[PDB]
Amino acid sequence: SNKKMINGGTVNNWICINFSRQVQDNLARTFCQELAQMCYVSGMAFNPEPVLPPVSARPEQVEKVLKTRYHDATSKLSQGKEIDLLIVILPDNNGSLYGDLKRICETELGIVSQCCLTKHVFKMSKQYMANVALKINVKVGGRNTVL
Ligand SMILES: Nc1ncnc2c1ncn2[C@@H]1O[C@H](COP(=O)(O)O)[C@@H](O)[C@H]1O
Repeated sequence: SNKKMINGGTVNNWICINFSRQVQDNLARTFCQELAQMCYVSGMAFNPEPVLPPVSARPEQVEKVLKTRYHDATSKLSQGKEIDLLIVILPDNNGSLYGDLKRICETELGIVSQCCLTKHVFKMSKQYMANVALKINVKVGGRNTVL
């Protein structure tokens, strides 16, 4: 048996930020749509549409992009509702970007984040998507089986 979801969590509001210059807006959109679909059919409640469309940014502006997009997306929500997930597309080799991203999301924004490498965005295999869905589920409070 492969791992599966026991309890699916809920992602009603999410956004995507892209840091890869190899990824156009539409590919970020398509990738997120496939991931959202996998999360759903695996047992999550998962909004097929993001709060805002994907934005592309330079790694050098990680702090400003995250804080700005967080603000803009949150302000679009019904009062008191919050962003459940940030999906980040990252270059395969990204140096300090991953750690900067995680520090900002964990300790300043308080937002769950899921990083996805460019190599997987181009491939977009079902097995990858299923694995990432499992990771997202745990992060938002769901529960998965053990092997
Ligand atoms: N510096 C890094 N440390 C760990 N994982 C990384 C790093 N840069 C990119 N990744 C990718 O981050 C993915 C998981 O992201 P996340 O669950 O949000 O921690 C893995 O598939 C890694 O290949």
